[PDB]
Amino acid sequence: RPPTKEGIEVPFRGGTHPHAVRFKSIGIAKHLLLGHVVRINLTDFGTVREGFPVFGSILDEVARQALQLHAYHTAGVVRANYNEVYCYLYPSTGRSPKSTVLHPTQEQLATVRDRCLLEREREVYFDGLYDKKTPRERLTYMRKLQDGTAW
Amino acid sequence: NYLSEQDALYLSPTTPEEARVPSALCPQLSACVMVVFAANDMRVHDNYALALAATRAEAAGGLPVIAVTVVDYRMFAQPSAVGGFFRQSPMRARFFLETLAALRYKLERELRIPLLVRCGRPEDHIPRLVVECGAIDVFLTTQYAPHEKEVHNDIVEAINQRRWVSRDPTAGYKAIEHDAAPVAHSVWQTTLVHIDDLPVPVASMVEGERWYHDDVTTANIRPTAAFDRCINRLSDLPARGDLLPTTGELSGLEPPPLYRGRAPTLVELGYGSPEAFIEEEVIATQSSHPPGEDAAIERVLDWLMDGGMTSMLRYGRDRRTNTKMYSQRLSRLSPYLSCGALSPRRFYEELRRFTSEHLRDNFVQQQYREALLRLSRRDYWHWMGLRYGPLLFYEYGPRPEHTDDIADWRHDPKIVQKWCAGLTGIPFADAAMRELTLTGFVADEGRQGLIWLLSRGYGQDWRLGAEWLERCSIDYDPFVCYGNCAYYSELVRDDFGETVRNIHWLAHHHDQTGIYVKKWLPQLSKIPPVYIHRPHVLTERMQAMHGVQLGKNYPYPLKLWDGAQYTLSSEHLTTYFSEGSQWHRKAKNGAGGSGYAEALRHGTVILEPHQLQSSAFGELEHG
Amino acid sequence: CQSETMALRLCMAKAGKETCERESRALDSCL
Amino acid sequence: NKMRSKPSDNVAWYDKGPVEWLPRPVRLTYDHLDQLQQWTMRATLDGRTEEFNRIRDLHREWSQHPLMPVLGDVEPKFPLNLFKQNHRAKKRFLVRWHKANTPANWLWMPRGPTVVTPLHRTNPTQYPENWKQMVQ
Amino acid sequence: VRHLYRQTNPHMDEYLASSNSRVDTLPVERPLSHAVTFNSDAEAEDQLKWEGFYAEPYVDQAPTSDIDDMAHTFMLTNRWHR
Amino acid sequence: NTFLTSSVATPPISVIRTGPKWWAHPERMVRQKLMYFTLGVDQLPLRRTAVIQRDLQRFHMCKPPPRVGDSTGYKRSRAAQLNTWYRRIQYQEYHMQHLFTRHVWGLLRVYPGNTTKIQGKADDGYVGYDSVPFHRYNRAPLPFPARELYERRK
Amino acid sequence: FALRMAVANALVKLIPLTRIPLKKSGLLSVDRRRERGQFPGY
Amino acid sequence: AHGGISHFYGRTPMVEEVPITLVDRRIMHYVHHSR
Amino acid sequence: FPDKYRRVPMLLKPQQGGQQYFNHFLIRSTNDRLTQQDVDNASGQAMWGEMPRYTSDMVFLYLVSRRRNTYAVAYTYEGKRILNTYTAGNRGLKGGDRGFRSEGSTDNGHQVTSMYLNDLLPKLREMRASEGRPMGRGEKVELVVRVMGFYNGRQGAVRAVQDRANEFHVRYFEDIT
RNA sequence: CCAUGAUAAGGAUUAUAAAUUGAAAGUGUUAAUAUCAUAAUCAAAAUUUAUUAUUUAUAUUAAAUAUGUAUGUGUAGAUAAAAUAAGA
Ligand SMILES: Cc1cc2c(cc1C)N(C[C@H](O)[C@H](O)[C@H](O)COP(=O)(O)OP(=O)(O)OC[C@H]1O[C@@H](n3cnc4c(N)ncnc43)[C@H](O)[C@@H]1O)c1[nH]c(=O)[nH]c(=O)c1N2
Repeated sequence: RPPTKEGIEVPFRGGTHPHAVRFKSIGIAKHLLLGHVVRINLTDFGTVREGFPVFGSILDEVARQALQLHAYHTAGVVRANYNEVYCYLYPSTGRSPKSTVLHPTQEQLATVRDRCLLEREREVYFDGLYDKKTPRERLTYMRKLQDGTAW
Repeated sequence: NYLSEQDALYLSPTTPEEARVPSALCPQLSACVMVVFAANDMRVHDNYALALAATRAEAAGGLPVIAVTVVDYRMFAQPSAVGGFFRQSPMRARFFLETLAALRYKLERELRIPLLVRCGRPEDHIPRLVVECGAIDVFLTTQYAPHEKEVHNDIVEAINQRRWVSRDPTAGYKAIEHDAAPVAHSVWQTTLVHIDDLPVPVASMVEGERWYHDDVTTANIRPTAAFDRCINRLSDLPARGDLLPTTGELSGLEPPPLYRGRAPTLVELGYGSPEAFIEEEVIATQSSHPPGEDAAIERVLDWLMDGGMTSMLRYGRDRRTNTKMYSQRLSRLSPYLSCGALSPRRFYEELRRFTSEHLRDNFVQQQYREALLRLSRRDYWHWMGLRYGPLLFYEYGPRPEHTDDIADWRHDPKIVQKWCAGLTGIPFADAAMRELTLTGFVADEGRQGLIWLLSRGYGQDWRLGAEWLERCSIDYDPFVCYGNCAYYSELVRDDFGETVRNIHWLAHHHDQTGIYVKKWLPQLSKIPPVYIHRPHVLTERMQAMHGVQLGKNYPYPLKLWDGAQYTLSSEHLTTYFSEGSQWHRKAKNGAGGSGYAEALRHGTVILEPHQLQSSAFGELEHG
Repeated sequence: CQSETMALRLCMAKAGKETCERESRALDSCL
Repeated sequence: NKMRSKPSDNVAWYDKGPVEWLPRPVRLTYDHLDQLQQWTMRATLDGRTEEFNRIRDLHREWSQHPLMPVLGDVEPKFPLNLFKQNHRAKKRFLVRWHKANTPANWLWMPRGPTVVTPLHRTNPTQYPENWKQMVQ
Repeated sequence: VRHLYRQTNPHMDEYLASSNSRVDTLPVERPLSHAVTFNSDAEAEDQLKWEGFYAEPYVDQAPTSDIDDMAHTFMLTNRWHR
Repeated sequence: NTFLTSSVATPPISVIRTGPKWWAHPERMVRQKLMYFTLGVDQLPLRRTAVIQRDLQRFHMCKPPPRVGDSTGYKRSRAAQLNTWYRRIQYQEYHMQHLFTRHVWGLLRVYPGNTTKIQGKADDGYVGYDSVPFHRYNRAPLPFPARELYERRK
Repeated sequence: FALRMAVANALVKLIPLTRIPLKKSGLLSVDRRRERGQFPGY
Repeated sequence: AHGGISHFYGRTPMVEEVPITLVDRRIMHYVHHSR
Repeated sequence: FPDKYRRVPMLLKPQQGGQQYFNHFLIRSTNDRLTQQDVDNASGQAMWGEMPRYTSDMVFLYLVSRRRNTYAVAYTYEGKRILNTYTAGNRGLKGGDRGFRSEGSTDNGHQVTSMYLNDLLPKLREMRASEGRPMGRGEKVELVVRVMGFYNGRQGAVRAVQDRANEFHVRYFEDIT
């Protein structure tokens, strides 16, 4: 078979210093030039409200480094899990040619952030009451809801 | 006789009331849109013809959808061109009929689409039913193989010309009597990469597997959601409930209405003396193929889930190695892809989704690329068969320029009998033949070994082996099968491709330990792995120690070593097809079992006998 | 006992149909 | 839970030997023994010895002493794997091996006209029903 | 310190004979020769070893390369976990 | 006979390994001896397996002799040879029992269990009143008056 | 086995010299084997 | 040159004139002793 | 691990039967010894040197075993290649299903050498017949075996060449380091 | 809302030979769980709610209301168990 490029993943964390963000963005641009599809995921960011601005700043840094290194790529839809916020950057390789550095707009980022915040809030306030055991787990979850720490 | 009575019942000038599709009650439902199903597609999930018919009916209004499937009666009971082998052996025929029943259940119970099953000549049955039903659009797939391309062309011509058929003679008629200008839409849906999307034209395509893989790297694959949406919206279209089966018919208390159709059986198709077609051997494999579409989807999901992706490439290798033919982790999806129950686009989407989900692993992309490479290899064989055309099925392959070293194709009925019965001396070839004859499927390495051994190893004609693999393998695709047979018989000698390897090389490479041979022939279990793949080398003491007596069980090889005429006699070289053999004592009258001229010996309905077939039968009778 | 072992093993190699109980007894006695 | 149309190993072979290999269990009762005694009495009173001759031929064919196996000849055994208890794999291997080892392919049993059986009468003429044919 | 050949050999019709003059497209091995009489020891012992006399009756259900594959997989697992 | 339901098949090694419970049960062995005797044929394999089972059961309690003293080169091979020879004799007896049971069934007009073959008059496995409408292993549909194997009278 | 043991003991009581053969043949030797008692766990 | 007298004909350390299985086993034992 | 029959007495494991026959056997033995004594009394009353010298018909066979491979080649006295080298990778045994450890094993070398010799014999006959030198009805070709490598496949190769001694006759067995 | 106890899993080895019918089952810890001595806002009658070891083909609902849906050649992967009046 023709050699498939490895689907690399670059970890990120809420609270990374701008020097580390710059270095990781440089590495991301390097791998995009090499042709690897990269994945950017924020692991530890607390609530989804505080994890989105840092992700946007990371996207801006990656965009600047890609503009400097001539690594044109397209960013996919930003998907926020409960624990992480992740996105996929696809470089110009094979079937899909990409000649420009493309990033989601702030309007799209705000819509995604609102949707994910609603999803997380609805999940914590509704699903947890039913997805666990009734005699003890349900009572503990009700205690957490009363305390306000159920999130 | 069954074909004659079917013709006299349906293809009759008057078309009696019993064999007449009931008229609709609402005037709008008088017209409808018809679809033709065939052996190339028995699915309702990614059928381009079905989606196009649904869209046409939606555009026209409340136009009902009707489905017709006419079985090719010739393909089930007519003898092979060379050697008189069966075509669509009962093992394949049962699977085909079960898949047809599954498709009918899917259409009539889930989609509420009445499917009408007919037996006889497709080119006669289809246009007459078009005229009787008054269909405006007939949607069907494009068959491009001999005995299918010609029948498809005849069908579309007769649909365009509005031709009725009566089958006392071969007679056609105009549409003035029917006791709207219909149009036929032929769509291409067989290949994984749809035609007109290929990066290079077929005519100017360079003959090369690796070249086609590099082309499919750039080429795109059509999605399935677009057609799934049309299939889903098909349910909102009104349907003619009078054509649907009733509860009694579903329970089987009464036979289906005569205008609907009756699913044929083995005896009705022409298979005689079934006792001679019962292979009493040990089925070492532990996996089956449940016929159907939902079953195929479930099999795909289970193969993806249970870690079957390692069958493509072992983890962390990046280089193809010997396969494990004894494993159950292989994707046995070739029957479901050849019969059209599973669509290549759906399988590709499943592979892509699985790879994306497990992309965190650093090797799933290589396995996905290997699977896509195999699908593209199937498409490449389709394209090469289309390029070769009728030349693919002639002697010495399509290209005589590569056959300088090939002999004159010495043909021996007894040698072909032993080869097709698995009575050779190579354990790997014997095990592969046993698996193919019992299960109806064997691995790629087994197929390569069998075809090479018959064509180049023994000097027999390659068409005999190709037709025997057609008879046995339930996943028989004409183009893929014949192209691979030609390639591995050293007939098509395209460079920059897979090397043709010896049967001994395959045995030493893919079965070095001998698990596969010791599992499919457990009487050889005691032979050490050093002496397997060559048990004839053993002396009398060694064979008595290992419990394998040559001549008694597991006879001597077809290809004796140098000499072996002075140190061996008839006591050691035991015959297997003489007058007093078990093979004669079968069929409850005595003609033989499975093998050379089996259609002539057992088949009830034989059409256009040949001088070679008659001479072979006479020689078999004399011997 | 080299001689007894050699005799027993020669019997085993040469005569697979019949075993030498005499040789086996000689071996186990000399051992 | 899953439904499989796979032919299980319990498929019988109705063309290898008078009794199908891996035979179904049979229950022979004293009622059967009494019926057999009555049938034999009636047959011997009528004088039809053909069935007895056929039974004797079957016994002569299939009732010969097996041969002494040479040392090293033993039935294959299942390897001791570390993957827990492969009970199903062991059962499948054993059933497959015993299905392959059909009675026709039993090499230890001397069967056929070539072998000499110095324990049973060769032909029905030697049996006491032909006592008049061996006189003086 | 041909016709005549088949008439003469009725059993050979169902088999094939290789040419001793030149190597055929399908090579077939000849039976090996063993020592009927041994001059000394360590000869019958070697013959018994090569005849499978001391070979375990256990049937190979998994290949020996499975352990190597598992070791390589574990190494790569540790590598990507690092 | 009186047992007419579906039956599973077991390897002969399993029944041989079953000692004086089913295979070596004295009452069953006496029944087999009576079956041979009423047909007027010798019971040589039955007597061979009988003496083998008697010798095995008499000393099954005793502990095996020390294997260290026994020579693995010769004694273990001899023991394996004897065990295989006994197992083959028991296989022959088992086959003879099944064959003669089928023959006596055919003579006495005894309808066997489902999917049971009686050479001479069934040849493919008689099946009747089964849970499955179709004949197993043959896929042949079955009538309601399953099969009259023998003549009506008596 | 229980009947045989009882008869052996009766013979030993009746004729004292019969004690030696029966004892050497192990007919008065009782075995303490006992079937497993009832238990809902199994 | 691999025929007749060869390059290694003078550089052959061990030569034994003629079964040869015993000779091979003895030579392997001597090599094992050396190493 | 524990004893299965610990609860059965030793006198019952196993129980010795036939006690009544011992006295009769002893008396019979005494009588037999007495009559043996009686009959005994009655009878009493009544370039040069150890370097091998080659021949032009002898074929030089080279067997080179490696750590994970093995090779068998042959050459005529003139120095021509009778047949190309047969390797484990050429035969396909190195491909897998046994592991890298099994590469260059005793059995692997044995089967590679056997295949090479079987393919060599017709090629050797054709080569001999090319120059008008028939082999004859009885094939006894003299070969000089030269073994190199000191590995497990060496024993298999020498066993394989020892096999088929009717057709192949070893004249000199030399080792090369 | 009491966090503290039990339990699960679960192993150890001396009995020569004669006599005798005799002279023969033992648990830490790691774990999970819970109803007890210890820290206030809420489970036990109105139960759907999915909780491992089940009756397969000659005859099948009468005493507290006591089961109408899985025939398909008995055909996967994993999991558990024993040398104990039985007969490796
Ligand atoms: C002599 C001979 C005859 C045939 C064939 C090969 C040879 C040498 N083949 C191709 C090959 O044998 C077959 O595709 C696979 O072995 C089927 O096994 P799996 O389904 O496990 O393949 P696997 O698990 O890889 O399935 C992936 C799919 O890719 C395709 N594929 C894989 N290998 C292929 C190959 N070598 N060539 C073409 N397509 C391939 C098939 O559609 C298959 O279902 C074939 N195939 C077939 O579908 N019908 C046939 O009638 C024959 N006949």
